Amino acid sequence: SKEGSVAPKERINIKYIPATGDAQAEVELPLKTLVVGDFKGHAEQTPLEERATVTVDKNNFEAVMRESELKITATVKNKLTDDENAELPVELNFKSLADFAPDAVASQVPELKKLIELREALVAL
Amino acid sequence: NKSLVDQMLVELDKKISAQMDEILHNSQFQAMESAWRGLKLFVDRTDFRENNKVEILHVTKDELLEDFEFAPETAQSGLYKHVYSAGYGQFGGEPVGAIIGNYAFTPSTPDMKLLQYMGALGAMAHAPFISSVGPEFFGIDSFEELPNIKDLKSTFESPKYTKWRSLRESEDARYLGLTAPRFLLRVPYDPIENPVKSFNYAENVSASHEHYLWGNTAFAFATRLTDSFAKYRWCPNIIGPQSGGAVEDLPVHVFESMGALQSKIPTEVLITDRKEFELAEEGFIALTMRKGSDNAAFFSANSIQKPKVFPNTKEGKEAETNYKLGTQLPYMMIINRLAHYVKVLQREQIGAWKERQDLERELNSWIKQYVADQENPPADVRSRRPLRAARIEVMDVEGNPGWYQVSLSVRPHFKYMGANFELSLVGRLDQA
Amino acid sequence: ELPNIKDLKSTFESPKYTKWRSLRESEDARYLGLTAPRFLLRVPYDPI
Repeated sequence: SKEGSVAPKERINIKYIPATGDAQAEVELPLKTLVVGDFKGHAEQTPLEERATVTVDKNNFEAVMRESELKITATVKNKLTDDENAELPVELNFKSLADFAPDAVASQVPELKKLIELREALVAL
Repeated sequence: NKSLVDQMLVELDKKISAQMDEILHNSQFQAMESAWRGLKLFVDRTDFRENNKVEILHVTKDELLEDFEFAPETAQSGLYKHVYSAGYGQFGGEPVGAIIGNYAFTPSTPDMKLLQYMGALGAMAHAPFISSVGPEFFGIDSFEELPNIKDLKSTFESPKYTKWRSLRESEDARYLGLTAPRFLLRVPYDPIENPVKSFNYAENVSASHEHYLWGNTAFAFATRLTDSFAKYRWCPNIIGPQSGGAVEDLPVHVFESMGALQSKIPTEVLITDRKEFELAEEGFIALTMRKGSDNAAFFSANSIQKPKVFPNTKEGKEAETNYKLGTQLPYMMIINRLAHYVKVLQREQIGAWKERQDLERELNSWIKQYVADQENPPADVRSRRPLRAARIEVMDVEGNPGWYQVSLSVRPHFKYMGANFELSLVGRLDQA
Repeated sequence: ELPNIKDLKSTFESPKYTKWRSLRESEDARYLGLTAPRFLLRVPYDPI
């Protein structure tokens, strides 16, 4: 209760009352923006009215990506050989922005990962 | 011997990088990356301690249309529920300040229809919808041919743009804003400028500049809105190099030219003042690049809406003045926040003993809060108190006791947005 | 090779220094200070 409590009436009654006069207190409104876009590699089966919004800030941005679960199934030209009919299909997964670095790309693509392993073996000479 | 081993490593990495380019230059991959990278670029330039918030809602353009076409009316759309119903129209809730759509629009009828719906939604919620324009909108392959366009005004006379022309005449167009060229999000990978671990990767951008990780300018514009609010709790300071429409700290990329060196422009092109003005006339928000720097600026934020012409009389010119203020986002943002404050604060007053003149008295005392009617208030004061004058009239809804009809009209401080100068040499001039 | 540099001011007009030029215009640049040539710490080893 926001009314303020008082004791039962006596001959002498003392009450603290804040002198705000008739001033109407007010609430500051935040500036909220809504970013709408294709943040995944596929459309969702859930209806627009059902899928929920996600609050994002500096202290949880990466957490949000992790929870959103990103995945890319795609095919690129296979240039590790000399055949125009050679194609390479990859299945990339992302938890944070660091996962878009070439370092991560290689680690999630065996056809390159093994070549990196080779590189290290050659360096070890 | 080792020298040959090193050569093996060179050729190995050469081959690996050739493949690595294909993934990193994959359109699906870049769509994903640019979305999230651009999002952070926005997020980490805001200040959440200043009562700024942002929510993510995963939606494709296609399924936006699916929903808007599926529903019988916009008031029953899923997006309406997320924006209006669960916010502005909810006691104890909060209203969405603005909507940033990570999309590129063409002149296609589907794109036009989508904009129509977003205009309606924004109008109802009192929040602008900002997004971007695709290169093909101007009949060109990429934004790098904008210098070859001799006249945009004449270009838009084509039958091709019929629906777009009608869109610009709608009263809902005030809540639409579209931006022009994109901008770089990432400097190409480089042993010196942007190195990676282990693998000696040197990213090779080809003749196609679409190999660069371009980002959606709408987000840049969004940070402009945030900064203004963070400082003043109002959003009009978003249209100038010094006023707050300046985009600082863009990515750079020096590379070999014709034996010389040059940097890839952060925006696809270096927009000239005349070209920028042309785009402004056609209702586009062009982020222009400051030549030779890493800074860009929004010189104005006109909405989609086309200004109406009135008869050249005292009254007619006043009508033009009034209508043009409506067509520009720096002023509409003032109205939008006022709408939001009225909705909230008035609900608190429902059930109070108010007679007609009680509302006039109180509403007057309230609006004065944001008025700076001094002879010459400093720009800082003008920023936090955007209004110069305001007028309120309250009438009764006849045959319905307790209901009132309120009219609120305001005169904002004006932004400096252009001037003509006449220079003249003169003898016997009065001495200053 | 510092004696062979004919004009540093003009040197820094290159696109190469774009970011550095912007850095120097920031209000935070007051708290940065960088020094130029190095100096000897040790005289080469010598029987005398």
